[PDB]
Amino acid sequence: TFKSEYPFEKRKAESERIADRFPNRIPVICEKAEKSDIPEIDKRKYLVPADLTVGQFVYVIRKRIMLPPEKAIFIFVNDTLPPTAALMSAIYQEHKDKDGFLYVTYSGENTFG
Amino acid sequence: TFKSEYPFEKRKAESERIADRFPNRIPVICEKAEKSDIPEIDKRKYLVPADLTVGQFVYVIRKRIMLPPEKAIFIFVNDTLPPTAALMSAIYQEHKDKDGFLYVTYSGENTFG
Amino acid sequence: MLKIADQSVDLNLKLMKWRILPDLNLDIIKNTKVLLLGAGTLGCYVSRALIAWGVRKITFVDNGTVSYSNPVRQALYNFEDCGKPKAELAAASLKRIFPLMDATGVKLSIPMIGHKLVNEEAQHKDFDRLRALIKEHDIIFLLVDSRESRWLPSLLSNIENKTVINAALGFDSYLVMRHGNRDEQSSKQLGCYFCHDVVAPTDSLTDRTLDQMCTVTRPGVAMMASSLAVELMTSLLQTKYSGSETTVLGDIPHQIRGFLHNFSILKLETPAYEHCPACSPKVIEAFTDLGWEFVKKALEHPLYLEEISGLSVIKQEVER
Amino acid sequence: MLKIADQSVDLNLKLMKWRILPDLNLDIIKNTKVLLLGAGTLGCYVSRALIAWGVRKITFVDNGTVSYSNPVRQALYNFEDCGKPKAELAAASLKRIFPLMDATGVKLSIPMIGHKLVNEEAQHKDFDRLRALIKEHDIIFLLVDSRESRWLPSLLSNIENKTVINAALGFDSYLVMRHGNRDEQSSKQLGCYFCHDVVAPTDSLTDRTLDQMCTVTRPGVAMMASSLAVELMTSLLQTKYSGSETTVLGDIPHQIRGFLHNFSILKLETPAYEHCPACSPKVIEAFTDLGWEFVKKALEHPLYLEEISGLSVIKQEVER
Ligand SMILES: [Zn+2]
Ligand SMILES: [Zn+2]
Repeated sequence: TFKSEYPFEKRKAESERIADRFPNRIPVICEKAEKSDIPEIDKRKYLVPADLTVGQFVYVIRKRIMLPPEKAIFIFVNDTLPPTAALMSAIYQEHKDKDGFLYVTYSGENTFG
Repeated sequence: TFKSEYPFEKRKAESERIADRFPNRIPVICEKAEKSDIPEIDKRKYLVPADLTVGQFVYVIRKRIMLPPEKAIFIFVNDTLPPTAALMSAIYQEHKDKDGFLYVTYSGENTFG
Repeated sequence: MLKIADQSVDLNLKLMKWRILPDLNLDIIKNTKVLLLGAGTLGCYVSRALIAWGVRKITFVDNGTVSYSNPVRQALYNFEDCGKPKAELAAASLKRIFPLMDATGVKLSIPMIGHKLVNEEAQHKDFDRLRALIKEHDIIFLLVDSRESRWLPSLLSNIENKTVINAALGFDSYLVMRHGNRDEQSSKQLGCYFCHDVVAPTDSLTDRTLDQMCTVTRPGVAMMASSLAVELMTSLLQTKYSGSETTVLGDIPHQIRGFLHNFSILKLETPAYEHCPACSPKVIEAFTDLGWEFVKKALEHPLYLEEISGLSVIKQEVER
Repeated sequence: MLKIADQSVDLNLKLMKWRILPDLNLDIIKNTKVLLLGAGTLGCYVSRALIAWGVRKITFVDNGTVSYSNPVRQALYNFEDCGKPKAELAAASLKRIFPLMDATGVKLSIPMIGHKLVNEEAQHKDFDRLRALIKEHDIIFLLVDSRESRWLPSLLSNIENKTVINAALGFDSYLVMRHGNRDEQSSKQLGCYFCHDVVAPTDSLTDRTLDQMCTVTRPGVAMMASSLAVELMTSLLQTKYSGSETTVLGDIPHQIRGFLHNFSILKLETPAYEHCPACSPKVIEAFTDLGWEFVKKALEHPLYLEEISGLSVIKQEVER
């Protein structure tokens, strides 16, 4: 995990160094759920634009991660499913970690019956 | 509920007025769980001695509340079941509310199969 | 003996109202006509929880047959049942449990979006058949086993203004949620199963291989999702209290997601997403205007659905 | 067809190991001999979750008969079964599901503490009968329906060093917990069902009236408690990881308490209480020395048990 390899100081730093530099981007750390059964890539750090919606951010995730369109996913932000039509800026203001980053988790959606 | 009829100031006050007066007692507020199916009495306020164990405190509850010995109960302290052999003082130090009082809840134990 | 049996079951139910929750409405539950889309592991456990709650009318919809590995996981079938049609066998099994049950089984195939239509008329009849079943029942439980299979039922239920309880299983987790329904007086609609991603459901089975994904699950998820789905329904059927989202039976969460590895359960809520390939107003308008003529196009061309819902508009937007 | 059926079920299990959790030990689960004390609502759902997990040897212990209201809530019985002995009927029902099951039913009465002994020798035979069954099995599920009925089984299981999974239901809640077992090398023992209060179990049935308490419950609690009890067992049977209280299947909570009104689940833990009327070392020592001669006295005189465990010492202490 990102936090599992970086202390609060070093993490709270890059956050500010990212805000001071790109006051239009959002420091997001997106990684797959622990017990989820879907693809993932080393890219966990993302600097998305505030006006971009959760849905739009989801597209990047599945694209960048090379996930097929036949399989769906859902994302968690502090054990909560954010509205798909919400602005990443709005989400960042309500769930940002004290370290400056917005931690997001994604997992495959349930489909069996 | 006790909190539902008294603000933090008035509650944080009697707590200190109780500590300054009886530094040997423990301000405990014991009331029955919301959806539990067992007896209860208007006496929700208790000032038990620190050396008294959870078990001993439980005896008072069921006695004072007039509960029959054939039925068992369990108590919650911050959604946790405290050790029966623990000192009320030890429990008060780990779960006391910022208002000075140790809030306890009791309910009938489950027995059906 | 049927009479005495009926009284004994009825008394068990009456006692929870008479001595535990006097405000409990047992009648509304008893008279609820339930449509179960899927007679697999979830369908079997849900139906059992439902009869225990006093529900008398349950209709199973499944076109499969009892497989050899089914019995140990699907609680209404026995080894001797292998090879026989599930839907009817399921209805028959409920009556063996409680003979007064009005249980029916319909071997119907739910047209799947993303799959090539093989027999236009035959699948047009399936569509109308499905819509009619949905229309005659009160609560629709969506207990199918693919993402695609949940699309058509979701749309039709929304169209027919029926409450839908959707349950889905993962290997170690599960989801239980009630789809929102559109209301003119309120500008607050709850999301549906499709409001959480940005891709139109499509064929996820035909191309599937063990490499794509295995379908096995820990036995416990089915029992948990099923019991919670039914408890959600019984509570939701109760009159909620004036200033809260609670009833005599407790909360009425929009969505519930549980996990076995850490024995946890999360209560969540999400609003209806305007670009949802299932509940978007644009998709509803398309159906209201063209009916089957529109559906047939979405079924064979999922990408078309994205054009209609607006999912293409937001992707193209980010595309630039 | 039995062979192909066996292979199909086995493959379903093998796939969760081969493609999802390679470290999963299916064999330990398969070879676990399970003793189910109680063939009521919990006994029926637990057994179903167990067979789905591959368990082959399950023994039901119940002395009752199928009642008219039982079928809708106890998932192994049908209307036609009414009046017949439960234990044997339950074993027969499991075999109807999966014929290779080594399912047995024993119509045994568990001597209850606080109740007058009616036939010394007859109940001495019951005691030895119970201890023997406990001794031959690996996991004991305590699924009885009274506080008293859980006492003797708890003591004997501790004595025979067997893992016990205790499940109990309330109208809107449930408890699932694994009793601690005594270990010489470790001075850390988990509590048991009796470690949470300070009164010796006693007769709670004979004097009971509707006024005392109704026994009806929301259908959902039984399915949830049962699935969680089995999932706890399968995880607990796995080798835990070096520096944690986790296995390949996840956590191994000591105690789990769930509630339907707010769809919540709490994971809790408690240490063995020295004055416990069930697991107190003094009670264990009494049994080790006098065996049945001691038990017979506790059974008719619960207050004596309190004298032995030390519950009187702490009450008398506060009494002054
Ligand atoms: Zn939607
Ligand atoms: Zn104990």
